[PDB]
Parts: sequence; C-alpha cells; structure tokens
Amino acid sequence: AAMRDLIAELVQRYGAVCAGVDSEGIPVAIKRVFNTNILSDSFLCKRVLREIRLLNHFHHPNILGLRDILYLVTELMRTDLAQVIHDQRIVISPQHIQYFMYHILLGLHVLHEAGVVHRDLHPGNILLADNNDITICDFNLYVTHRWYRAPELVMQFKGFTKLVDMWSAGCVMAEMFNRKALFRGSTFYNQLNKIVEVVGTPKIEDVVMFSSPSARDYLRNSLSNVPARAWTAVVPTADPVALDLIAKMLEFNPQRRISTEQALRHPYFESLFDPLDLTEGLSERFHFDESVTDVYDMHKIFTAEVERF
Ligand SMILES: C[S@@](=O)c1ccc(-c2nc(-c3ccc(F)cc3)c(-c3ccncc3)[nH]2)cc1
Repeated sequence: AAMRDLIAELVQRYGAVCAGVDSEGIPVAIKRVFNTNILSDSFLCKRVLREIRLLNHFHHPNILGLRDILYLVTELMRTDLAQVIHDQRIVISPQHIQYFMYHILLGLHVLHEAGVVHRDLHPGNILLADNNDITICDFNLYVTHRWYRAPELVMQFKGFTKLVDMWSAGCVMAEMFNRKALFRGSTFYNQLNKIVEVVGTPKIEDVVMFSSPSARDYLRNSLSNVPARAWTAVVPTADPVALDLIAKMLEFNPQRRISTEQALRHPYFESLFDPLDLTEGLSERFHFDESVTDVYDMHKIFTAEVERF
C-alpha cells in the first residue's frame, strides 16, 4: 500500500520508488520515505536534507534533478545500465559504449567540479532516459556494488578523493565490452587479488600510502609477485584506443589515475568531444553545514530551498 496515500495529496503504476503521471501529461518518478520517523530524527533528517540539497544544487542533463520537492518527484527513467548489460538480447556496440562513457564521465565531471564525490558508482545508479541518454543518481552518502570500489576504498583509506569515481567508471567500461563485471570478488583478499592479477603487483610503498593500518595488517605477510596481464585478454572486444583509456582509468595508485578532464580529452572520445562540455551547465562548489543538527532548525531550511508547489 502506497498509491492510496497520494489520493489525499495530488499518479500510480533508502525509500520506496513508484511511477506515475503528473498534474499534466508528464511521466514522473515518485519516491516515498517516512520510516525505517526519519524527517523527525535529526540524524536521518540531515541525510534526507543532504539528498534534496544535492539534487537541487545541479542543473545538468547528465545529473538527476528534482521536478517537485516525505515525497520526492523527478523524471521517470526507462531503465538503468545494469539491466542493459545484464540482458544479452540487447547488443552494446563500441559506438554505444563510447556514447555512454562520454555521458557517464560528463556527469562525474559536473560532480567533481562542484566538489562532490559519488563514491558508489555502478551500472545500477547510471539511469537511461526514454531518449536513451545517461543520467546519474545516488551521489548522496545488494553485495555486487563492492566490485566497483577503488583499491584505496577496499583498503579502507580515509583520504580517498574524486579519483575513486574514475576506477568505478573504468570498471563499468570493461563491463560494457565483456557483458560481465571485471572484478567479481567476495572477500577483501580475493577482490584485491583479482585487481592485481589484471593491473599488476603495485609497489609496497604505494599500497602503504593508500591503506588503513588494519588493511596493512591484513596484507602484512600478503606479498604478491603477480605480473600485469595483457589488456587484450582482459577486455577482448575493446580496440587499442579503448584499452589504452581503460588501463589509465584502472590505475591501482590514484596518484597515476587519469583525471576527469584528461579521460574526456583522450583520443577515445575524439568523435564526440567538445571542450565546451567541460564548462557548460556547471554548478559552483557545493556547501553543506554538517555541524548544525536540531529538530525545528532543519524544517526551516527545507521550505527555504523549495519554491515550486
Ligand atoms: C545504489 S542502487 O540500489 C540505486 C539507488 C537509487 C536509485 C534511484 N533513485 C531514484 C530517485 C527517484 C526519485 C528521487 F526524487 C530521487 C531519486 C531513481 C529513479 C529515478 C527516476 N526514474 C527511475 C528511478 N533510482 C536506483 C538505484
């Protein structure tokens, strides 16, 4: 039961997502979040406020935006990338991978420029519109999502940067060619071994630089000698230009990982790239006061951000 609650409000087909039509003939997506109260509990209210403030901060075609601002309204997205990859009947041509990647990276670029790190990018939160174009959601902070975590996150590193999103993006690129996720691990050790088997044994001096003391304790006697595999065997459907980018996105050490601008500028996107995409529709630095926490103090900023009925 969910549709009956909106009969007294305004339409039917983390929270509960359901489809429907708007006041006018527009296909929308309505998310309902109330209990697990959430909007009353100052901790979880701050998390919901963070999502609303983030969605309202951006106004870019590759980032999900609110259509009506607990009930939440956005445009209805046909399907997600996970469903397109995990449905072998639908074929993803290299031309489709190039287009998808260009839009995925543009969305990440928009977040990174505003100082936002997704931290959990996977095909499940890369949504596809009715017009086939890519949109990113769930940038506000199942088992398979741990297959897209950068080595520094697997190693519980506190000083992770926007570069974790590159590794995630690099994982979804190889997944579009292989039609099977790249690093399908079940443990801390086997997830790291699968990564190292493909990328090559990183220097000990580099791992200590991007691991928590406990991750170093787990890996203390865990010394590997594994050589770097040929990328042609790892991702066989990819051409040398696509493999060059994948390898650059999938750098163990984030200090060598290709930046959002550099990947967008790579020859792989030559036929699609326009330098204006790096600057158009960009939001300014996103600021959120995490220090402030109270009952009625949050409900006043809630009505301040919303202007449309
Ligand atoms: C991380 S994975 O479990 C995951 C998380 C959130 C979502 C997810 N969150 C939303 C969604 C809906 C309304 C909002 F106001 C905000 C987010 C959607 C959505 C939006 C429009 N059409 C279809 C679905 N998908 C999907 C997958």
